[PDB]
Amino acid sequence: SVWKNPTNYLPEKAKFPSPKELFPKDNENSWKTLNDLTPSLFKDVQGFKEKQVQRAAYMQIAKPNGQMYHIFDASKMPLGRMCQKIAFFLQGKHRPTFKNCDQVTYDNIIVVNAANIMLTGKKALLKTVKYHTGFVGGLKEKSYKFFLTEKPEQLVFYCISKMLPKNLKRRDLLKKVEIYRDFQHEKQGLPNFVPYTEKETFDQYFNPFVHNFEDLVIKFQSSKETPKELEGIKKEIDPEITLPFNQRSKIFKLNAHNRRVMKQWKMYYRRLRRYKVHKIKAPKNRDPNLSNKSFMITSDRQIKDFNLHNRIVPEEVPEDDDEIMRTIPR
Amino acid sequence: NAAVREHNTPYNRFIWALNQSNIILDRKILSNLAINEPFSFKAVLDEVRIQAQLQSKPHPRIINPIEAYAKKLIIDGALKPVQTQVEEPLPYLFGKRQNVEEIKKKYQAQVHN
Amino acid sequence: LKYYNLILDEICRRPIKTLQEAIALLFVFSHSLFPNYKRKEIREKDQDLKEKHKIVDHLADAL
Amino acid sequence: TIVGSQFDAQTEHVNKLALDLANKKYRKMALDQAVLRKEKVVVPAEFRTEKDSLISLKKELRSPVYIKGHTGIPDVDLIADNRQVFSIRRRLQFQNQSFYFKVG
Amino acid sequence: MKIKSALKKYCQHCYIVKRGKKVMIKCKIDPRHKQRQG
Amino acid sequence: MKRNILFIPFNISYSYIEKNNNTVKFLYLYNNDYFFSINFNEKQSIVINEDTNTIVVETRNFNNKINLFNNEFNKFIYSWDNFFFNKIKFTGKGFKWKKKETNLFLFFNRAHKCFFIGNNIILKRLSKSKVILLKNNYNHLIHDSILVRTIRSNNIFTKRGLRFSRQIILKKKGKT
Amino acid sequence: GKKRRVQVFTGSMLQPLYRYLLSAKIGVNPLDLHGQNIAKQIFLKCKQARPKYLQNDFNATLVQDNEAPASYFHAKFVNGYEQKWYLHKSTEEEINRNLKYFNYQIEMERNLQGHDDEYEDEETQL
Amino acid sequence: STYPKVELQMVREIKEPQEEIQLVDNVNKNVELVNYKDFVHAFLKDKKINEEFNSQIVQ
RNA sequence: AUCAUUUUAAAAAAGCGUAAAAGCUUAAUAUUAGAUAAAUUAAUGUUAAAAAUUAAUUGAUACUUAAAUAAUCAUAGAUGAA
Ligand SMILES: [Mg+2]
Ligand SMILES: [Zn+2]
Repeated sequence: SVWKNPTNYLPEKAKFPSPKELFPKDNENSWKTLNDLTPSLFKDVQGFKEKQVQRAAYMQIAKPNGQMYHIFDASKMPLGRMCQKIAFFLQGKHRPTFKNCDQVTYDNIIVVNAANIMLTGKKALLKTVKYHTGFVGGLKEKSYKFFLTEKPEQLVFYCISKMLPKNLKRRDLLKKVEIYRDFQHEKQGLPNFVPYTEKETFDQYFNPFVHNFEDLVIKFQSSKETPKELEGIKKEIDPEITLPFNQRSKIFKLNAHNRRVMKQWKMYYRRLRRYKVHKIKAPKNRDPNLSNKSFMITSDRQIKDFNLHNRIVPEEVPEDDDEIMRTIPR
Repeated sequence: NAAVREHNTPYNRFIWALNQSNIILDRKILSNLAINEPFSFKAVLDEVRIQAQLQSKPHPRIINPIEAYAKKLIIDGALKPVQTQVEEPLPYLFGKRQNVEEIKKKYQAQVHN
Repeated sequence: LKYYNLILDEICRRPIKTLQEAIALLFVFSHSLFPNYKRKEIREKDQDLKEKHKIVDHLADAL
Repeated sequence: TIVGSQFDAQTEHVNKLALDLANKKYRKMALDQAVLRKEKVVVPAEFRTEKDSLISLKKELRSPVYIKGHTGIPDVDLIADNRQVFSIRRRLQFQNQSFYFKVG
Repeated sequence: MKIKSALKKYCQHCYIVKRGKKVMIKCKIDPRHKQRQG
Repeated sequence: MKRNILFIPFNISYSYIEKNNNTVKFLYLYNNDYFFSINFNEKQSIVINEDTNTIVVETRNFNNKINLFNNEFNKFIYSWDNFFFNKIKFTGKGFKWKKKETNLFLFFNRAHKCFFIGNNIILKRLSKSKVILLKNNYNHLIHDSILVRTIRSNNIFTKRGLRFSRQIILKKKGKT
Repeated sequence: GKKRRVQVFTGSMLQPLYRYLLSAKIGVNPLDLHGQNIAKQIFLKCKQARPKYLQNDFNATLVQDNEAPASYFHAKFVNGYEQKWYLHKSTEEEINRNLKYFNYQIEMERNLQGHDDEYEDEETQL
Repeated sequence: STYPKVELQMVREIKEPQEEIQLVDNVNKNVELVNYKDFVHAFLKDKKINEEFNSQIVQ
């Protein structure tokens, strides 16, 4: 007698032809290479923040001799802060028996994991290292991009030499420094930093198979066809999901209060673009034999270098004139 | 300035109390003590903290190194060869229906609770 | 407006069991109406009346 | 206009209210240009000090005030908010209207 | 393109685009309106 | 507020799940072949219609990335049991092609060879001046379709050369 | 002022919504309030709109059906497709993406048959 | 006995904002509202007219 | 010169366009959906009424007046970062 929402009214919904029904006798991989899906959106969008992990950065060890050892993992602190304290420990500035007129130093340094280095910001790409080689012209600049990949070990050994006091005692000190790319040192009788290889599975947030079925609830379902892969969960269907945001009890309402909050969230996302990790992208191969994309055989040398006489069709073979089809099956 | 940071105060707040305090001692001797007579240095360091009502504390990015081993941050011996880099755990769930029962068991059983 | 309702919402809770009480509400509620010019320009229809009959329906028995 | 002509012909007589009204306002104003309205206006404010300099006030969005006095009277200088000042303009009567200042 | 320090919009269709520190104007009608700031 | 819209095709059937705790909310798509899930924060509210297979989203978090989240989500589902398509043309005198098993041979007044070779596409000729490509991913298609375009494109003076069948074309007078 | 000489053509990318239709049937309950007016507007866009971008045999109607559960928008396309969309809960925007989900495919069906269902470039400039 | 010693890397704690959303009951859901302005009074009210500006504009 | 009518609204037009015509867009505007309009101060003690309340602020949105702060760019010389 008045407007009551119906319950069981939905018509059939037209089913479209599948690519097998429409294009048999052709490459299956067409309808099986699915669309790309960038993961990095999701963790930002649907709110995954990695737990703050706080691993070790450096370490100081003594022996019954006078000799002390200073150990560093360059993947955990920045480069400069690692290099300041080296020059502060390599001398003995923490050792209260410090005379700068000493011909002898019982302080030794070790470094490890020099491949991966922390550089806060957009500095691994822009900053450079310059020098001159006696001859005219000269003035060779080089990028961190060269060191951080090919030989990153001059860099750590080059920045130390700039913080140390400019004198003759330097070489004796820098003779007592050692760097490694791997996660080890070869010395024996000393410890080694454990690497952090794990990566947080965020699976508990977007997967029922991780949780137990009795803790969960179904609030909505489309079909009368119920999956067998989902069995044991209740069905307490809300009357509330399908209601748009006007027909509900609580409405989010733009207002001087929430708009004031809106602007706080807006600065947050601008205030975070600054705290973003940039990476040296690697060089690239363009072998057509590897990619899933199409390509061109513009020239002849692209054949020999890649052995593409196969996928090229011979010239001694007929052609295809017109491939229209009138009737589309169902 | 380096013998006093083992006791987790810096130089400035040390002598700040030393002049507040009743003690007359010079910077000369306090050097000679910390090298040659170190026990008496920590003695002198204590009342100076106390007559000024000063309270030391360590820097909060320090660990009792035994605790560092226990948390598997660090090992004394040699390391192992690292495994092949595992594929990145995706933020989304995906697969084919035909293998769900095989996939259910792995996720259910291992992390049931 | 927000606190007149608190008053009348209270009076709708406390029943009256005498006759001098009901007189003591009409003679007071008469002079002490909430004028329509203080009300907003946009509002539920005739909402001034709905403030009344909450009382008058609450009084009609006793009087 | 806003109603069709065919309906307006039926209601052409109605428009006397239009013209009978404009008698009332424009005659009222035309004779009330002369007279001050009898309505008291007040402006809470504060005294002057040598401390409160201009630029100090002007981040706080206050304003200085100055009064010139007459025969035998001393001058007075005060502090006030800007939005008071513009509201005092925003009356019809601003050229002559009497405004008070309550310090205390 | 032509490097105008003081950029300027000639037609309504002109519009601004920022690629990093780079700034410029482009038009969907007249490709001569486009500029750069340097 | 912008209330973004999530389309769902008709072949797909879905479900929506929550805890008793109500602190977790996620959603499950399931087809004959595939299955796919994704969650929603406590700050994303949701509305569903079986009438349209569309879902509506509000975001108290005010993240502007969601507008990209849509196009991936929408196209990733229509990428199941449906193609994307595109069509290419040309107009000219000394122009032609030849087609042999997803290996298209182009002759547009150039000294060098101009073979086009499709890895995991479909290519079917409808006329001399027309050819359609078909593939399930839209992003590989354009990289596949545009290589054909770069050989010759529309002259701004005459519409002679190749072009897509839907595009903004430019023209400029010449030799009145 | 100055005369344009670059002509930017946008006729081929023009993709209206009701173009692949053969017919339509509005359905109205006088008890809806949200599902009436949505169907009011569609019936205008079926006739108030332009006939170039429609078929030749396009006939839209309107009927008051008290017996229905909800007001509906039934539709019929060229190559066989047919559907209904009730309107007591939906919007005008949720409907259009359904129409695109059909109109995008009919091109993939008719182009394979050889039909040019596209427009000249000179129809609409910027 | 202080030089077995270990220190840590650096933990960045960026804070989401603290002011939170205000949700509100839906009161005018199934209600139709109307205006109660009296245009008669609105017309008679003699408001300021920027005559000084209205003179310069003439020329 | 700036009138007048039909319209729910539409300038003897604020502009592009034409050999002159035609044709295109804004101002003004409608249908539908979504959707901002929230907080207050001062007065004649109580009797008019199928009825009607003044002076005034702050704030959300759009138009409008506009200024200020912060960062970025605004070409560089000649033995080699300089
Ligand atoms: Mg005219
Ligand atoms: Zn332009």
